[PDB]
Amino acid sequence: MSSLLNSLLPEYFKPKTNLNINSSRVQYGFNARIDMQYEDDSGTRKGSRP
Amino acid sequence: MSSLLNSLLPEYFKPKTNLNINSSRVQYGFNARIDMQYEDDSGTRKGSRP
Amino acid sequence: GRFLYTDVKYEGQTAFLVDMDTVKARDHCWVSIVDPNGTMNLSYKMTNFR
Repeated sequence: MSSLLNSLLPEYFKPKTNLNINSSRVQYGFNARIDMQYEDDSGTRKGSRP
Repeated sequence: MSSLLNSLLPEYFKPKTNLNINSSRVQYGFNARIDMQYEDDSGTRKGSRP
Repeated sequence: GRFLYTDVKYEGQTAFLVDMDTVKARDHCWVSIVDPNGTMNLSYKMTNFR
């Protein structure tokens, strides 16, 4: 059931036709950007994981 | 014709009186900041050339 | 890069003694602090998936 399992993939990702698998192990993920903002009794601190 | 050739220079640049040229070669340019934003079928990526 | 409660590896009830002196610094952004004080607030945003 193609239309069922095709819906599970995320909206941003649309994969191409071919895939040359040449191993018994494949990592899959995404490269996201995190913008953290910290606050406590001592004070405030702002950072960013690129 | 000073007023004609003076108009060709960019609005931000106003040069000073003297210039001690001590060579047969001079580079001239500007240091700009580029804020690129990329989008394709795989996803989005945001960078910045400082 | 996340923490699940099942990493404790003990079903049931317990109390934890956290070692605050031996807090190593593996990956440090500008947000990263070693000494928390009072009520800790962390607000993060995830953007630019690829």
